Amino acid sequence: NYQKMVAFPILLSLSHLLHRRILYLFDTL
Amino acid sequence: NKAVDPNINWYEVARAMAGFTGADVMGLMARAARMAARQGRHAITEDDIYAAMENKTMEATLEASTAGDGGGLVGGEGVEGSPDPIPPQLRRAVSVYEAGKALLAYITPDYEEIARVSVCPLNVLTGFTLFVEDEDKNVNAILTRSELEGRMVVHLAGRCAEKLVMGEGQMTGMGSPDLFHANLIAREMIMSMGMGRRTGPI
Amino acid sequence: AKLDMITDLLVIIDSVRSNKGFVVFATTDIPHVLDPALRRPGRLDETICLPNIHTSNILNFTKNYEIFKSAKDTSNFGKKIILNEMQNLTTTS
Amino acid sequence: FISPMTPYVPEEEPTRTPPSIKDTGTLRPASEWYPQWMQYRRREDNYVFWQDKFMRCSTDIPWAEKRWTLFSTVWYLVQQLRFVGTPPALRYVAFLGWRALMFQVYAAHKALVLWQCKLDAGLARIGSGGATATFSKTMALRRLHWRNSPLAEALYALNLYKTGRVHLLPPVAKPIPRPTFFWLF
Amino acid sequence: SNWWASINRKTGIRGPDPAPAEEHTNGPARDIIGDRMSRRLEDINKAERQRVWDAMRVAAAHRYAAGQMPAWFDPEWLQQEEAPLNAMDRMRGEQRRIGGGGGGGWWREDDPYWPLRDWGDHPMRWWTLAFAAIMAAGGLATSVATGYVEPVQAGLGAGSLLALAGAAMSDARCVPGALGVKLAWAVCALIVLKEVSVGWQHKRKRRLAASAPRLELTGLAAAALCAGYMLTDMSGLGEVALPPNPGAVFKSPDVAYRASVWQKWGYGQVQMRV
Amino acid sequence: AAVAAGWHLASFALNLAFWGVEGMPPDRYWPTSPRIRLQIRPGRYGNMDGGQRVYMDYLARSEGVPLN
Amino acid sequence: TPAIKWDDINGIDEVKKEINEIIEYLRNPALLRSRGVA
Amino acid sequence: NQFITYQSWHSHGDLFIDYHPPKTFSHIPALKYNSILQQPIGSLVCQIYSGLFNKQISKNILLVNPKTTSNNLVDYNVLLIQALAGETEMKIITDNAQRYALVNRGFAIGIKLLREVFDAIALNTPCIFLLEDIHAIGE
Amino acid sequence: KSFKKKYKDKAIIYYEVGKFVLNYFLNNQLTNDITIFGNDFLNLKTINYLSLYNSKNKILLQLM
Amino acid sequence: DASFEKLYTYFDENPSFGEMADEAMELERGAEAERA
Amino acid sequence: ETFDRLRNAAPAILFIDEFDAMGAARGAQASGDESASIINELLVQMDGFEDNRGIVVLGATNRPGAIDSALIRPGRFDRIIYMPL
Amino acid sequence: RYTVPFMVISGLFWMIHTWILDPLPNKFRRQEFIRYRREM
Amino acid sequence: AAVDKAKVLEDVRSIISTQLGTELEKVAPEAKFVDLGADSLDTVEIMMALEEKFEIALEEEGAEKIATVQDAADMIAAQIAAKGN
Ligand SMILES: CCCCCCCCCCCCCCCCCC(=O)OC[C@H](CO[C@@H]1O[C@H](CO[C@H]2O[C@H](CO)[C@H](O)[C@H](O)[C@H]2O)[C@H](O)[C@H](O)[C@H]1O)OC(=O)CCCCCCCCCCCCCCCCC
Repeated sequence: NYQKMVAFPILLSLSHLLHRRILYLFDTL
Repeated sequence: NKAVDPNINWYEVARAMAGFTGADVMGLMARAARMAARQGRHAITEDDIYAAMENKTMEATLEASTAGDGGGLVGGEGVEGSPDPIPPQLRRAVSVYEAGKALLAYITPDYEEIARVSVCPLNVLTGFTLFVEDEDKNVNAILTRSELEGRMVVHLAGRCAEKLVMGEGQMTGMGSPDLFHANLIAREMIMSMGMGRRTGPI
Repeated sequence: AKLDMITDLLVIIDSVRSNKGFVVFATTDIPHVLDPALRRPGRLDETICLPNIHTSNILNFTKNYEIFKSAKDTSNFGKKIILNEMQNLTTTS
Repeated sequence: FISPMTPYVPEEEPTRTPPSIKDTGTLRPASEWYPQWMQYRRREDNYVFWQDKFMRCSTDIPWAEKRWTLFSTVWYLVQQLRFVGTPPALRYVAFLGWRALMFQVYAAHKALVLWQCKLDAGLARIGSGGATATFSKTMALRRLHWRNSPLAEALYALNLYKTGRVHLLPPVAKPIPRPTFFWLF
Repeated sequence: SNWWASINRKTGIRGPDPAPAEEHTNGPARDIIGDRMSRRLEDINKAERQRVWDAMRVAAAHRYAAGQMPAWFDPEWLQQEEAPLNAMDRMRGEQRRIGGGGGGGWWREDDPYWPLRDWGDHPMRWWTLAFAAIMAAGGLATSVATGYVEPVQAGLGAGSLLALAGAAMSDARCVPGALGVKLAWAVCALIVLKEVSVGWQHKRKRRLAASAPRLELTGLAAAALCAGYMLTDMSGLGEVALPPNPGAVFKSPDVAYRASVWQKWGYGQVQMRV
Repeated sequence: AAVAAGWHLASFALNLAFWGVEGMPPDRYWPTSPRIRLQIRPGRYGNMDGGQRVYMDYLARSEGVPLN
Repeated sequence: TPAIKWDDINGIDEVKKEINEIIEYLRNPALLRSRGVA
Repeated sequence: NQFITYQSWHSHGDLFIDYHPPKTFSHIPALKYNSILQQPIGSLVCQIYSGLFNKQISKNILLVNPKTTSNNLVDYNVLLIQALAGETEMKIITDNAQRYALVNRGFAIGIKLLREVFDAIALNTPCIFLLEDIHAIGE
Repeated sequence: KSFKKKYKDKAIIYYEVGKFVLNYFLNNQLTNDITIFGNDFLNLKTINYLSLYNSKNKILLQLM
Repeated sequence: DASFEKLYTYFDENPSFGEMADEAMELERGAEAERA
Repeated sequence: ETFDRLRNAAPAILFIDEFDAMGAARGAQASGDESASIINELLVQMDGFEDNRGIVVLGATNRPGAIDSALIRPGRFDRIIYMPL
Repeated sequence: RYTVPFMVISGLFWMIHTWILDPLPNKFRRQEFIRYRREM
Repeated sequence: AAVDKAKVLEDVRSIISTQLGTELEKVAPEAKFVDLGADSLDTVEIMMALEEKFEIALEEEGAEKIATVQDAADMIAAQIAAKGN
């Protein structure tokens, strides 16, 4: 178990945080 | 251009819209789409257009009978002088009033014909009969004694019907504007048009 | 007082339909003195009457009550646990 | 002390939003925009179609649905990817596919309910001899509207199989409240 | 039949039908404001009276356990669950209108749908007690048969917690009932987690593919109990959640609550401008 | 190479299906202007009368009109 | 910036609390927010 | 605090666009008991959240709150429009039509000012104009 | 000195008691389950509704 | 036998105002301690 | 510049006297760019963006009804104290 | 390898796609008029 | 909620006829489904079709007592009135 179960929330969070970090990198530039 | 039902007799509707400009027509189709949304349809029907005309008339009266306190005329509000479930006695009285007006406008010859009859439009504690005039018959200038007396009978018809059905003591105050309108027609016939036998032309 | 501003206010209000993207709300407390031309279609025709709110029970208690209850949970189910700690023949639990 | 006949049933706050006024409750897809019964109601009394949208999504939110938890923190990402992270065109074609699939599964459930009515008649004959051979149409609609628990279904079937009594029905199942585990969900 | 021609304006005008109907009042105020708002006001008053009574008995409990109560106080009044006024109104309404668990059992003769009657306990009480019994028995038997001590330690140790949860779920209308169903779900979820993540030590084998933590009958039963709790009843103690964010109270109408969340979340001195 | 270019084309086609602004709610955390998002205002040092003329010319060029 | 005490003012009684609101806002905010004054 | 009161998009009158007011429909429990309000307000909110309000035809809506409030103790028309804009997280530009009640030397300066305002709000879309006291100039 | 206070206090409390007794009897001792204490101060809208509609008995209830 | 009007009058004389009012009173007590 | 100095020395009680010089509207004075610019700047400095933390502006006036509908709007000068006799 | 040319292509396409295709909500003409009348 | 019972009865008759096979004439208000020869399961299918057409939940308790077309239309119209609440 847990194989694509402990990954999908973490990858979801990483994608969301990455997109917001690109937007905030534009903001700080 | 927009979405309307194709089975609409636009002539009969335009006959009901006697005395309108063109932007008035445009806005009436817009509010007819609004009434279509209220009834739950995307297409506009002639029923929706007639409901738009009724909605315009009721809105016009409501923005003359609520300007500061109002009362009674706008039922269904959830506030002080406006019970939300219009009581069975009140809706029976409104139905009797409007049925009497419609019947006595039907049996009166050479009268304005009925397009629709509605009981409590806009949750308004009165009925509404949509009357369509014949502009080509008597332009916007001609009134005859037959038309005036028939109008007096039709305007007293609702309160006479509710007096006959609900009794003399259970008559409500919704017959007061029509009673004043019949009194106004009689007053203009006697004191203004010179149709009095004893008063004469003065 | 030169009241020629009405015939320009009519054009100003009629020019909104050519525009796109925004919505105009014109508020008034006296609609009877409003110009009937201003109430013609293509102009301020659609009306949303907002009846008075100074209603002693209805739109005062209900209004204030939902306003108060919408700001916080105000749920105290767990605090009822002390109602189950009343017959312990001890000093504390 | 002031015991009012019926034992006082505490009325807890709702934990789920009440179902929408356009819902069917029968696993069938709802209508696209207008729930089609408004045409059989009067105008200016159909005001409660937007008064369902208000107080289903703005003004009468249950506070159990405003709870902040770890599961809701994770689920916000799924909903955000669905709404602002996926194009509405692909959302629309997936919505059409889900509508067609739900119509097919509703037809399957309707056929299953009719077969369960036939089984109801069979079990009501085996248990009352040959006299009672009908079936409860109210129970048929109850199966169709998913108002029955599996325990209620089994108890009713057993009841038919060994005493008959078609029109003696199990109690309607209450709605399942939203589960809460502290800060987890 | 010619009921006209006798219509007199002086002696009263009457139709042939003898009066329309009667008039129903149900109170002057309810005549004034109508229904759907009399009903809303009545429901609001009932809910507020019940909230005030619950708060009053909680505070009275806290003061009576402190010994700060007057001599006329009866703690048995704290057993009155309903508000007294709502109890009186319900008395007025009802006076002007009119396999062997849980409870009894009849088995295909009378009262056939007896398991669905509200007996006062949680539906999963006998299920969690039976699971506690079989977990303790299986753990003891496995430890005796093999010699591993994880079956008995993760056996009776979880069975005692499940038995305590089943005891606490015998009255599933209280804070002990909510705490019992939460504890039982936590124990069963921990069993499922251990089984599908770590595995059972006595089930360790030679091959890596034979070790294979998997999901056997014990994990299936614990997951089924978890789903049973979720699908029967877990709501209760919903006030315990993560603390509210400043994003919750951005549109809140309470300046005091917004400032409290502001100060608790470290902002505090940011201008409110509301 | 076709697989890598197909992945890039799939991303571009997803952006094409996004297309414009429709289907997206307005966001109070992300207004459309970075000056709204941050706190950037002109103050006493830097602003001069001629700057209105220059601002007019830049705004005309940005809107796309050849007038000044 | 310019350069009789508060208790030397006696011509007002009730609005002294409304002025005291300004005193407490300048001396201690987040107490004023606990009184509903954002 | 995402509630900001920046100047116009043109900026350097001063249209004073209000971004994301801190109001919701929970501020008005008198909205859920009004049959008239539900259809236009819900239609506007759903058009805004769908994005279609961006590309929709502009419209004028008249609001009537009868004169019974003592002084200016929170006007419910501006309260409702601010709740609409705050729930939708949308720019709201407010103005009073009294300020355009100007006639000097036979010329109406307030008409030119109102025309400039109506042409300037055309550029900050999507937004909610709130012109209060339309009876002052529309007599 | 205090007898006038007693007379005034008794008049005020009996006015309030009788008003709320009449309110309870008319609004509750006549769905319709929770006790409601209806309030006075009929406005012009309420007066217009009760005058143009309802009946003599329903006007007499407000007068009581 | 009502015997709960005593409880209602007692809790009108000596009520409990909630955690938010407790926090506000704590802030007020700290202000008076730091001022007086 | 007044509000910038105030935001520097910022717990403060700026007192403006004769508010009808700037707090009024069009009327018997030449209401052109001048009064509009000063009232626009007063509005934006009182409103926000530049956080006026610890800044109270006490405006002295004799005709509050003469104060424009721009400095009364909730969030400008909503609080009003009448000094009795 | 393919990131940079595809990023340049998408950047140019979305630069075109907020100036010609999908501009302001059909209010460009009003904006240009404002620019005509405000250069006084 | 002022349901147009005439429209409801007309559409109910149309649904009954459409499912069974009869014309709109044969489906009369006072006519019993038994007269039309719809079996028990067929009556249930007709109630399902009525639910699908009107997009409402039929009142389960009382579906065993739907005998006339008028009774079916009356229960349906009562449900259409009670849906809006
Ligand atoms: C005429 C045009 C030609 C094509 C049209 C029809 C042919 C094919 C249709 C799509 C393919 C098959 C779909 C079958 C299952 C649906 C997939 C899914 O998971 O379900 C999708 C759900 C359903 O939509 C939403 O669903 C919501 C939630 O309901 C359901 O949501 C989920 C459904 O998955 C759960 O099951 C949940 O239990 C259930 O409640 C609402 O209820 C509404 O139905 C609706 O808003 O969406 C979501 O949440 C997820 C949103 C993004 C997922 C995208 C998946 C597929 C995208 C295809 C894009 C390719 C473009 C080329 C065109 C050719 C198409 C192949």
